[PDB]
Amino acid sequence: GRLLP
Amino acid sequence: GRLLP
Amino acid sequence: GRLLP
Amino acid sequence: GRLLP
Amino acid sequence: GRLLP
Amino acid sequence: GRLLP
Amino acid sequence: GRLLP
Amino acid sequence: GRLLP
Amino acid sequence: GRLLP
Amino acid sequence: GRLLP
Amino acid sequence: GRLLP
Amino acid sequence: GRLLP
Amino acid sequence: VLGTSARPAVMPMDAWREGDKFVVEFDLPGIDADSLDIDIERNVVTVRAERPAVDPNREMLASERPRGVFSRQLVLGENLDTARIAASYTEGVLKLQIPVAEKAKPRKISITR
Amino acid sequence: VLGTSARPAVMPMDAWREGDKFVVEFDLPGIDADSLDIDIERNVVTVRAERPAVDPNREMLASERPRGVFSRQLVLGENLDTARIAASYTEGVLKLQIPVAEKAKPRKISITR
Amino acid sequence: VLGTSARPAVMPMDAWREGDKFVVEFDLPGIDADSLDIDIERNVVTVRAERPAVDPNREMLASERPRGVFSRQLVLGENLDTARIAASYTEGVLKLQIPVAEKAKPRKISITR
Amino acid sequence: VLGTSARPAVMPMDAWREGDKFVVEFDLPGIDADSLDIDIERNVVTVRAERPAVDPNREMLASERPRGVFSRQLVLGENLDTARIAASYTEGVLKLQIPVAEKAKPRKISITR
Amino acid sequence: VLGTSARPAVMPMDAWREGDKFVVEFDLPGIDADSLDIDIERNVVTVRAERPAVDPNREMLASERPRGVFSRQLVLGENLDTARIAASYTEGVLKLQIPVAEKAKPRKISITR
Amino acid sequence: VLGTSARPAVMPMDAWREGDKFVVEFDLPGIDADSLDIDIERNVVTVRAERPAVDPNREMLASERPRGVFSRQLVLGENLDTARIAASYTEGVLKLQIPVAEKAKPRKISITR
Amino acid sequence: VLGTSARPAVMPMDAWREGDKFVVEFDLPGIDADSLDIDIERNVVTVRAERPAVDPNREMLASERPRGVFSRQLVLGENLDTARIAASYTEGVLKLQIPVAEKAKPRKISITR
Amino acid sequence: VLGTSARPAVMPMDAWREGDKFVVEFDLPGIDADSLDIDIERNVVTVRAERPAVDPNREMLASERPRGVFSRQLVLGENLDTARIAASYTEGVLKLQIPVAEKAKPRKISITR
Amino acid sequence: VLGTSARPAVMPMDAWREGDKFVVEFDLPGIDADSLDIDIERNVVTVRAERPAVDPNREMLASERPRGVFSRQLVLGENLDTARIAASYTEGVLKLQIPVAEKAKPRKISITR
Amino acid sequence: VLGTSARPAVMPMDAWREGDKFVVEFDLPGIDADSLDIDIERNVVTVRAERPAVDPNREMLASERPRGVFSRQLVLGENLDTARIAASYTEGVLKLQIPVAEKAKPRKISITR
Amino acid sequence: VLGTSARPAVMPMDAWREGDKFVVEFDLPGIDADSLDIDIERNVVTVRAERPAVDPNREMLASERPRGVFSRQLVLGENLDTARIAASYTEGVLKLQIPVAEKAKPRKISITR
Amino acid sequence: VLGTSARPAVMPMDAWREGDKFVVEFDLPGIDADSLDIDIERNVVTVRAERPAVDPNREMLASERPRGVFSRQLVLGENLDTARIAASYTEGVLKLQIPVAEKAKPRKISITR
Ligand SMILES: [Cl-]
Ligand SMILES: [Cl-]
Ligand SMILES: [Cl-]
Ligand SMILES: [Cl-]
Ligand SMILES: [Cl-]
Ligand SMILES: [Cl-]
Ligand SMILES: [Cl-]
Ligand SMILES: [Cl-]
Ligand SMILES: [Cl-]
Ligand SMILES: [Cl-]
Ligand SMILES: [Cl-]
Ligand SMILES: [Cl-]
Ligand SMILES: [Cl-]
Ligand SMILES: [Cl-]
Ligand SMILES: [Cl-]
Ligand SMILES: [Cl-]
Ligand SMILES: [Cl-]
Ligand SMILES: [Cl-]
Ligand SMILES: [Cl-]
Ligand SMILES: [Cl-]
Ligand SMILES: [Cl-]
Ligand SMILES: [Cl-]
Ligand SMILES: [Cl-]
Ligand SMILES: [Cl-]
Ligand SMILES: [Cl-]
Ligand SMILES: [Cl-]
Ligand SMILES: [Cl-]
Ligand SMILES: [Cl-]
Ligand SMILES: [Cl-]
Ligand SMILES: [Cl-]
Ligand SMILES: [Cl-]
Ligand SMILES: [Cl-]
Ligand SMILES: [Cl-]
Ligand SMILES: [Cl-]
Ligand SMILES: [Cl-]
Ligand SMILES: [Cl-]
Ligand SMILES: [Cl-]
Ligand SMILES: [Cl-]
Ligand SMILES: [Cl-]
Ligand SMILES: [Cl-]
Ligand SMILES: [Cl-]
Ligand SMILES: [Cl-]
Ligand code: NA
Ligand code: NA
Ligand code: NA
Ligand code: NA
Ligand code: NA
Ligand code: NA
Ligand code: NA
Ligand code: NA
Ligand code: NA
Ligand code: NA
Ligand code: NA
Ligand code: NA
Ligand code: NA
Ligand code: NA
Ligand code: NA
Ligand code: NA
Ligand code: NA
Ligand code: NA
Ligand code: NA
Ligand code: NA
Ligand code: NA
Ligand code: NA
Ligand code: NA
Ligand code: NA
Repeated sequence: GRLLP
Repeated sequence: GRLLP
Repeated sequence: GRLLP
Repeated sequence: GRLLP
Repeated sequence: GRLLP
Repeated sequence: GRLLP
Repeated sequence: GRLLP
Repeated sequence: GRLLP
Repeated sequence: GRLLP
Repeated sequence: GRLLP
Repeated sequence: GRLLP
Repeated sequence: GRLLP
Repeated sequence: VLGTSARPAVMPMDAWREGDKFVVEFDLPGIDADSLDIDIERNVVTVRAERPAVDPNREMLASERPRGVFSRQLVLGENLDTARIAASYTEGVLKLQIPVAEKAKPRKISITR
Repeated sequence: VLGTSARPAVMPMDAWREGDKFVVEFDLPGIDADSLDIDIERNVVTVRAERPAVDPNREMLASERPRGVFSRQLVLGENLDTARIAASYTEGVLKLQIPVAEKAKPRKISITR
Repeated sequence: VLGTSARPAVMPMDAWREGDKFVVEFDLPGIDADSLDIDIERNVVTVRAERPAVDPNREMLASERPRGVFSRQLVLGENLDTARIAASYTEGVLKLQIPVAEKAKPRKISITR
Repeated sequence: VLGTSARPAVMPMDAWREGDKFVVEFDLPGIDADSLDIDIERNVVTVRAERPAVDPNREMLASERPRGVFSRQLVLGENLDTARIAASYTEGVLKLQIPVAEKAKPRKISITR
Repeated sequence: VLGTSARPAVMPMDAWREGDKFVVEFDLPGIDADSLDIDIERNVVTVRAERPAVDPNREMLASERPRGVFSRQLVLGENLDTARIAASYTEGVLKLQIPVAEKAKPRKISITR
Repeated sequence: VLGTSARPAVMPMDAWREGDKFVVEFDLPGIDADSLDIDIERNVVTVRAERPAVDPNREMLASERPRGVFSRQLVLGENLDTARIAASYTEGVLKLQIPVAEKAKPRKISITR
Repeated sequence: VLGTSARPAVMPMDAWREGDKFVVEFDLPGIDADSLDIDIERNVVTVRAERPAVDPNREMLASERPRGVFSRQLVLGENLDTARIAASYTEGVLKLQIPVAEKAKPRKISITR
Repeated sequence: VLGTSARPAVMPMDAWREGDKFVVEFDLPGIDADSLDIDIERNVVTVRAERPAVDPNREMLASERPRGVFSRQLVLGENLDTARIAASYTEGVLKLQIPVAEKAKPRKISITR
Repeated sequence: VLGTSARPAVMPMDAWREGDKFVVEFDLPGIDADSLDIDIERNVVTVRAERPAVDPNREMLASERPRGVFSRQLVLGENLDTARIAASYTEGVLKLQIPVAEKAKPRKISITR
Repeated sequence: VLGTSARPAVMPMDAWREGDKFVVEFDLPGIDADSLDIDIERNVVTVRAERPAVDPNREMLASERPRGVFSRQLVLGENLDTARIAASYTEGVLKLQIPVAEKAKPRKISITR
Repeated sequence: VLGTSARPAVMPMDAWREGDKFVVEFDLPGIDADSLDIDIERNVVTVRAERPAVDPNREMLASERPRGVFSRQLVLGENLDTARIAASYTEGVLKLQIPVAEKAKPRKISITR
Repeated sequence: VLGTSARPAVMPMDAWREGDKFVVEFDLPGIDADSLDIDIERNVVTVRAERPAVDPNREMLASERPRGVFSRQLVLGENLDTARIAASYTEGVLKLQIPVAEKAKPRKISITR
């Protein structure tokens, strides 16, 4: 579940 | 329709 | 016990 | 002469 | 015309 | 009507 | 004695 | 050596 | 070369 | 009566 | 163990 | 020449 | 942002007069109806809601949405029939509708110049 | 600064008790009397004024003076005979004079030590 | 910090409901009882205290403690029997105790979904 | 607050991994479904919503709720099967569910000491 | 706010050209005409006003209105016939009217590209 | 303001879609073309410019204009044919034109209510 | 505000010389004497107090009063007979009285011009 | 940022003396020459430019560049031959060149110690 | 400062190109190697570390050092051979070394004037 | 703080009229007289001083005192006989004395009400 | 951030008492031991470190890590056996251990109520 | 700015070691020597100066220079022979010179790695 801040 | 801020 | 902030 | 701030 | 803010 | 800011 | 602030 | 700020 | 800041 | 601020 | 802040 | 900041 | 009873989270409000009704709308997304409470006491309407805190055992990657206790108090004028308040909650908006009940022969203050 | 009904411009106020009268003065320069409205509703006095926006076709070289809707609400104590309010507007100052009508046998709270 | 009537110094407050009583406590250290005044007017309690300014002829090496006029006004709900307020001052804390007098058959607002 | 395409209003977000799904929730109260648009382009999800401005002829007494264009872009990692995104809107919350599709034999970087 | 000669209070200004006149208006409510002074010295107009401080023995409940010395200096262009300034004070607004006296055959600077 | 590689000065940007082209314009006044560099790498366009520092032996009376390294990176969407970027510099404005190359049968995400 | 050992809450202080005594007073309302600790170590006086946190199960409507650990350290000059410190706590004020013990034949530094 | 006549946008300036000339340069990118106006009036140079607002019907994705009215006034010393000003606009930089015309036998103030 | 997954503490970074390698160094003092994790996913490197919170039963006299979750994500360009990343941790510095693998015949954008 | 020609350090000023003289005093401690320069040009007095930077090879333990170029310009009114300025420097104070030379039959502007 | 002797960079500190020892830890990553200096002088411990500035000829893409002179001074109480300080540097953490040597028959100040 | 004993005005300081002397310089312009007082007490030097307030009957046009009580305390290390302090006041700078008297066989703390 990767997401870029 | 009166309201106090 | 009501109070206005 | 009361007033609410 | 997509651009990343 | 000239004025200096 | 005038001066401009 | 590219990097995104 | 005078100028007023 | 000396004290350090 | 005393220390001055 | 020591001094405390 | 975690609101408490002593430092409630605040929710934004639109308020306007629509003829014979005064309408107030609050953005209160994601509230379970069991939480919403509207207390009326004379001229004052108090809106209280709660959004539960996230399970401490849950690792959030983002957790920006405000949680905890929300509360706002409205001091209404005397012409508002607070007893006849109507409240609805839809699309995450809490809407209050209060009938306006004008008194007879209202005072009109003239100003001397 | 352009005040609206929902975000009114505020005007500064002095208020003081002068014996049997409570006096409030507002700096409200350059208001046309057609604009000034003073609404009284139970204990609350609301002052509303408008200063028109500048003609959009007028090129101002300076336009610092606040314009639009001004509004301020005063919550007065029970001893103020709001029904007998007197209002005057001169030299750009809106002055309100409310008689003070003390109740009989007022409560005096004693503090235990 | 020097509080005046027109810009009073404020004192911090805890307030909570304890069953049938509403309690408010103020941190008001170092006040002479001659100064403390509690005025009740309908639903509004006003607390006023004064701490004298330091003798101008006294050279203080530190003078951080707030002085002058302290004032805070509480707007209480209708269920508070303000007439039966009890006030005490000890250890620099002003404590107010107001009995809660619930009205019969209170309104419970239901929300439509 | 009036959001535009060039300066969108932002909406708060919670995001978390729930086993084999990545979930994102947005507080987007009071949006008509005709407005909501979710664009996916490779790994990037863009959420766009609009809340219409208030009728200029309507005098609001309070107008705190944010209006205009809302937009937020999420850059998702490669393991997110963006093509299989599921989106729902209820109670003013926009919820996105993206399946997580882990690659085989993932790299594990060891650190030398 | 208490303005002094060395740190004057400032008053807001609108200024605009009206054909052959340059007009400046100041919000200066509640000034006694004995206070107002307008000094002209070559191209510079200086406006000075005073609003007396409140009687120290008067307990104000609100005292927000600015008091003391107000001052603002305007540096006018050469085409302004400062000698023919006209000044009026009404409704708390100080209005200055200066005729514009354009020189003959004015320079028009061309820019090379 | 002196921009470096590690803390570049930033330049303001307008960006918009013009039918089948995406256009970006930068205010970059007073740059020698020898300085301007535009690097494209997959979907990312990086703009780099330099304005030399003033001769340390030159006494400036005002030196407000930003100098040193300017840099800004744009992350473009997949539909932008970055390979066919066109760049021009005139009147101190760096203009980029990128053709938009929409993919066939684009995804349209539907939202459940 | 919740003070800890590592980030103590601070309490305001007045300090002054009264002839042969140096006096320090702290506003420390609502402290139980079991909490107050005064540590002296050579020339340094450290004042430590604690006000317990509110019962987590108690719903406060206001909780502004500072709680937790209070601490302040005073570095006193050599002429202060710290060994003979006297401390009292009344009306929420902690008062310290330290005798001043001037050394014989004190240095008087002259300044050359 | 949208500059108006009453609140102009400002543009950064470098100014320096180059032997017998005083030079001023302004960053004014993307200005149409029809807009640029340089007014000289005795010792004062006023620079005025306009950059048109974006078509309201155009959806910008970024619109950071300042638009509207730009203006800056320079008060030059008496030795500047303002009548012989030379102005050029290239690469988005407005450059002014004013010859320096020193008076004969200039005053040199000596300081007493 | 206590970093969480949803609001990580940030650690300062130096990054530079050293010929055929890109190097990044992080100040990450006092981390146990069991905590450090470096995740690579296409072009993005994510660094994650944890420093445990202090034992709640330990009274700290100073506790300024940041604790909890540290995280930073780097978006690397296409020429970085992320698969061949080398990582080392010494003297409290996490150092990453990524080989630079330039593509053949790179684009060089020319700018029209 | 290091003042330059383009961003001079400023020095505080007292200015007052003493009968027939206008006096200005500047705090300019630690200036060598070789540095001080006072330029008069029509009505404008410019004060320029320099305090040399500390030897870069000297390790300072504190270096709070402002260094480099100090400059301030005073625009004086027409009645000031700038040609007869007297300047003195003592005890780190630069004092300027300008005779006041009132014009005959000065204008007195009357205000209409 | 570049620390100098006169404005040192500061490093964060944890400090705590561990039975008979007082422990202080500093985050000081990436320091060469040749730089670290610990000076003890009576009760005061001074920690000084240096991290060299980056080679001016090196183009950094990010350079966030603090460089130059770091310094912090600790004023320790009389019971700390500073002469027996033990210092270690590992994992970028400088750890100081000072034995606590309590004096016999310590003063315990009682407070009068 | 008006400094008092309890809130002194501060004066900037340079301090440095010059071989066998420690030197401190203060900017203290315009002080009458009758005001300057330097108190030494063990290792602590206290500098106190006063600049009188302006005559209340004097109308200042500018009054920026700080007035009232100035005070700063220096805590010197044990190697400073405070008893042999030399003080001079010239050009508005108060200069202190303290001989450095190193103890024999000073401790050199070694750090374990
Ligand atoms: Cl909130
Ligand atoms: Cl309607
Ligand atoms: Cl939820
Ligand atoms: Cl819904
Ligand atoms: Cl306003
Ligand atoms: Cl009276
Ligand atoms: Cl008008
Ligand atoms: Cl206060
Ligand atoms: Cl209870
Ligand atoms: Cl007292
Ligand atoms: Cl008590
Ligand atoms: Cl927003
Ligand atoms: Cl789960
Ligand atoms: Cl709506
Ligand atoms: Cl003002
Ligand atoms: Cl007109
Ligand atoms: Cl008045
Ligand atoms: Cl009038
Ligand atoms: Cl910048
Ligand atoms: Cl178009
Ligand atoms: Cl240039
Ligand atoms: Cl605190
Ligand atoms: Cl006394
Ligand atoms: Cl308590
Ligand atoms: Cl601007
Ligand atoms: Cl030259
Ligand atoms: Cl354009
Ligand atoms: Cl060009
Ligand atoms: Cl952080
Ligand atoms: Cl290299
Ligand atoms: Cl640890
Ligand atoms: Cl300065
Ligand atoms: Cl006089
Ligand atoms: Cl010097
Ligand atoms: Cl001297
Ligand atoms: Cl630092
Ligand atoms: Cl332990
Ligand atoms: Cl390094
Ligand atoms: Cl190590
Ligand atoms: Cl100061
Ligand atoms: Cl030397
Ligand atoms: Cl003086
Ligand atoms: Na309305
Ligand atoms: Na209200
Ligand atoms: Na009063
Ligand atoms: Na009120
Ligand atoms: Na409660
Ligand atoms: Na209240
Ligand atoms: Na998660
Ligand atoms: Na993202
Ligand atoms: Na105009
Ligand atoms: Na002007
Ligand atoms: Na667009
Ligand atoms: Na971008
Ligand atoms: Na004293
Ligand atoms: Na102290
Ligand atoms: Na120059
Ligand atoms: Na100028
Ligand atoms: Na590099
Ligand atoms: Na990055
Ligand atoms: Na004067
Ligand atoms: Na001036
Ligand atoms: Na401890
Ligand atoms: Na310390
Ligand atoms: Na030194
Ligand atoms: Na010191």
